[PDB]
Amino acid sequence: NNMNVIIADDHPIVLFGIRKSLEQIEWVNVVGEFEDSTALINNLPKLDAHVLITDLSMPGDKYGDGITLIKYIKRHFPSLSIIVLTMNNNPAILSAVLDLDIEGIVLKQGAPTDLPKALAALQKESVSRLLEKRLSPKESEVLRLFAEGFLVTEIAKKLNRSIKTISSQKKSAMMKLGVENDIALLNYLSS
Amino acid sequence: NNMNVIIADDHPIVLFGIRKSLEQIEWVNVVGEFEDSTALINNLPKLDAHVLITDLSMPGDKYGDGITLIKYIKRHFPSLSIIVLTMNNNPAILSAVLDLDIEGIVLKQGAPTDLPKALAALQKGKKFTPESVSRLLEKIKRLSPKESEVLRLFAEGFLVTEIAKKLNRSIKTISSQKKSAMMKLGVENDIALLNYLSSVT
DNA sequence: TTTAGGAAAAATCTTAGA
DNA sequence: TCTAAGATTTTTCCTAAA
Repeated sequence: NNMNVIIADDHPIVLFGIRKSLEQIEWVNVVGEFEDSTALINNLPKLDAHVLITDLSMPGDKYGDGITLIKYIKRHFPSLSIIVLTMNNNPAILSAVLDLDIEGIVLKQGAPTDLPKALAALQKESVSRLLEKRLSPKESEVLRLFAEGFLVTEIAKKLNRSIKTISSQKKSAMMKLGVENDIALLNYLSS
Repeated sequence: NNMNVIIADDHPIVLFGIRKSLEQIEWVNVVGEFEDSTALINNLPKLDAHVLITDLSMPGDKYGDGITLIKYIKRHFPSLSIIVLTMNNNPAILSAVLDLDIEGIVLKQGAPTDLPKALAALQKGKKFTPESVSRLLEKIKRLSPKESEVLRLFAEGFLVTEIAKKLNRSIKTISSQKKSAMMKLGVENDIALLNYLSSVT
């Protein structure tokens, strides 16, 4: 009858806000908060949970974060619903996230009531749907890691991939966003 | 004995978390939440308040955000304490914030009890910068004229080689003068550098 | 403090197979 | 679209003069 949820974000203030937002609902059961992927994966089999609420930017090294994490959780925990909630407002990155066949996407902006609305929709969003009506997944991941401060070689090391590949993906992404240098790049990703 | 606070953050979920975290304290009175600076300044004189808990990034075009906002609030409302809670861990940005005389700074990470500690520190008329802030400021100081010129041209959008040709010195000289400046500002790579210089224009 | 030189690294520019 | 191995450009690293 009940439903168990797991929240995952590196901001403990966000964890507290989400947990207090879910205590408004009595059929929701918070079975654990997590701040990194390494502990999350190690505690997933121990908790028979139903829904996972997570962010893309997460400090992990063994299982990573972002798309690479989702593809993992979709492959090793198929009986798990995933609702990602993100803080950034990049239409390309967001798009690449929506194209992962997940059970909901929640922006942090304009979402005081629609997160319980999506949670109740899993029993069967609004602002993100209104904004719903372009970069590839790999380009979006490279730009997300680059925005957080990771260098090209650092991103290549974090993904077990070649530096030349990450350089080509980033540079092509800049050519597709009409951006000529790194300053305007971070200026765009921040906007 | 009481104390009025105003919360300002563009994340409504973070706003909700801060509101519920301040509900834990009964001598704190949340007199208003705001998600942009334009609505914050227009309602600042209407509410007599004591403390303003704010973030750096704010979607306000008329009054700005970050440093530009603080400089305004310190100049127009001097009888107001400012607690800046932020998400980023840039030592140079945080340092530039502390050099504006704020009543406390709190990282959003690892502060479930730190913000009430700072609020209680404002009772004795003291500031409170927790251990995380001190560790962030440990990596940081006066800058030289050459370093300021190189950081200028690199700030506009000039490459290292471009600056080397404009100043008619070598590439390695400009590289050294830039990397030393980043070593003195506590910045570790180029992304945090451009974040800093974009925050302090 | 400012200025570089050789060595090394980091990042890009081609060109190209899946 | 994703991936990457050359040549090539760009930047840094150690080191060291004044």
